[PDB]
Amino acid sequence: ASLAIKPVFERFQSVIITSGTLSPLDIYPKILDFHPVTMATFTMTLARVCLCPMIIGRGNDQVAISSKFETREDIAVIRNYGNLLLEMSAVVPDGIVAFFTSYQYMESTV
Amino acid sequence: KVDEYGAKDYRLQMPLKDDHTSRPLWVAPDGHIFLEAFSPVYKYAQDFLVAIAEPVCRPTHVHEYKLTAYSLYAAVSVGLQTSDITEYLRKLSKTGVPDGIMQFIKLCTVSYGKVKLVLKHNRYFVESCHPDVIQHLLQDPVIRECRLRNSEGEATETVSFEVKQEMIEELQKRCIHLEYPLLAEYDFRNDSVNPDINIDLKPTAVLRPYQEKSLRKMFGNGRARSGVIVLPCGAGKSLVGVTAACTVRKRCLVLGNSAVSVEQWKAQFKMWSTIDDSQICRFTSDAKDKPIGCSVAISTYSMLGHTTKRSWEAERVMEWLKTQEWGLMILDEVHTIPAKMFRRVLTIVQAHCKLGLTATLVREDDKIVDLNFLIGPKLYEANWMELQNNGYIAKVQCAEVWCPMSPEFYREYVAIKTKKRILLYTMNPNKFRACQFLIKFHERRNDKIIVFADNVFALKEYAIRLNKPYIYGPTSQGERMQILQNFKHNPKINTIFISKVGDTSFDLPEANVLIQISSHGGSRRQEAQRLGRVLRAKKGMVAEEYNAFFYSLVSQDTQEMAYSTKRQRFLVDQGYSFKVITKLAGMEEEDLAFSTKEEQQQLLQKVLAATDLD
Repeated sequence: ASLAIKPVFERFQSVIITSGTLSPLDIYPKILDFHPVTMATFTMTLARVCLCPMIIGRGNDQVAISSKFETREDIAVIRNYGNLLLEMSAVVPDGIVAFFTSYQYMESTV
Repeated sequence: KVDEYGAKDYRLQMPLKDDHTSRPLWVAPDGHIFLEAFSPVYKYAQDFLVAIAEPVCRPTHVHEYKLTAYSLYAAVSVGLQTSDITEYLRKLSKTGVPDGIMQFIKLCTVSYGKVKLVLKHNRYFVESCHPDVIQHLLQDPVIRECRLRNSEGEATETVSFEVKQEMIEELQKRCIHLEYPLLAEYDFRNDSVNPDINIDLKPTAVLRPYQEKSLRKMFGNGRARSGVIVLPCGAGKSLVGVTAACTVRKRCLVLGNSAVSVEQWKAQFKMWSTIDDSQICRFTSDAKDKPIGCSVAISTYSMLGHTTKRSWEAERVMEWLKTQEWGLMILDEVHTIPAKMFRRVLTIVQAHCKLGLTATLVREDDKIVDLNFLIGPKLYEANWMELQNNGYIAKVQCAEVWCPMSPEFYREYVAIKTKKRILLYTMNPNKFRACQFLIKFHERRNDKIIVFADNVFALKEYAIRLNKPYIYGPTSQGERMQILQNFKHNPKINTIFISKVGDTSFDLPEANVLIQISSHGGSRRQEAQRLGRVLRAKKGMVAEEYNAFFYSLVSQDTQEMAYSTKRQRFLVDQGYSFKVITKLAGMEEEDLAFSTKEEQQQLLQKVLAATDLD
């Protein structure tokens, strides 16, 4: 893909690249085959904690939650996801979004 | 020294130090240990005591533990030496540790882990790192007979020697006499003769913290060690056994009381283990499977202990089992093992690692001292009250209801002095009315009712008059299963009458109300295990401390009072309370059978008609 961006680096004065999902700062120079002048990540300072990221790898029955294709067809994982969604609907406010891994898996789960 | 009041004057032998509140333990020189639960170091003290001391009583506040040689051997097998144990005891004992207990610990620990028994090539070898002990033990006449000898009678020559299989259990008792107990050590990872099996643990299986602790204690230094683990009924004991079998990865043998236990174990293995069904075989009298490729075999003790001539196929299966070397063996309901026929099964079967699981170990015949060497020391025993607090099991509401004896029955009760007297108090019309009122109340409350009665005649009469299903000796298995399914699914029927067969002959469906009318005669452990198996945790009433109901109908001023008092001792030692109920509220308003005294006279006529034959 770097070829598609290769002339842009070699013709314009500078290129500005920014995104909210830039966890590795070194793969992109490798992906685009170039050496950016500055590679800086701006840490977010909050007076009030607006985000509460949580990881739930265990279901109600302590089932090991995984999204591997071997475990995607597991009925227990689907039931745990359904119970989690039910509790979230009964607890969390109206806005609920759930991102699955594939369309077929989502349809089977539904 | 004994005081005039009977208290043992242990003040002189126990030097008290000023660290009273911080140290929670009292260590009397008699071997008993007292622990206070309200102490902040209770959890650490509880963990230390469980590892080294066998509990005696665990009520709410003060727990009493006992120190035994088997417990010391188990602690040594865990990996604890004398120095650390002594240091921890002195750090926790309110008074100084008496030297008598100190010398008792020193003597036992040094003698542990000396003699080793190895089962290789279907042959038993006794070897040790100290040939002087081996040479000394040769002089014993019992050991001479137990030692295997050549076909000409010549004795066979860390040097090991073959030992007769038929004399293995005899050698186990002789080790106690020689004070050199055997070591049940198995090469968990160094095993090469027995290949591994494609069996793993499903992710749906979750090990509770006490279960994981018990398993880790059993797996001393990563090696499986033979022993006994005591867990309450319904606490996933079958799940623990399946997990242990998966961890072992070697050939597995499981033994149950009846075919129902075999089916339950097979279902649990399919539910939690990854072993293929082709490698799972049932050596039962009706449903038989080919022993070829049988990675895990599930059977019953009586099937392996059938002294009478067996079927031709069963003989072939037994021959294959004897030829096959079993890395792991699993035994259920260890309390029946002390029977001679079931003990002979241990000699018959050649297994490396043997693990026994049950709910109780207090045999009324106290044949447990030999059991400590038949399998091994008790590896773990969970606290019933603690698991109730954790919510793993239902917090049972126990009550003893005293049913007054009718004067007509009472005079005949005193008149009769033989064994026919059981029918008189087991058929109390007042007890019948109390049971009827309880059944009505629990049906109005929509509760599952299980009425247990050892007496066949009394159980049948109660079930017939109350018009409820009855389970007794024959109880054709198809009809039994139909009745069980009706109890589980049909809301109209929620009361099942079960005879003595309800202890272990089949699986008990989850219920909430258990009423015991008839007693075995002092089965302090059998009925306790039955009660544990009947009642399980029920969702919805977790917050309430009374979610499971147990009632014991006892005839006043009869010998049933003594039987109940003797039986409930085991449960009281577990901290279970028992409230005496003489008056039942609501019986006056509700209409019950035998309201008129002439009906009770008719019941007396019926009972007297049932002679001593019944």
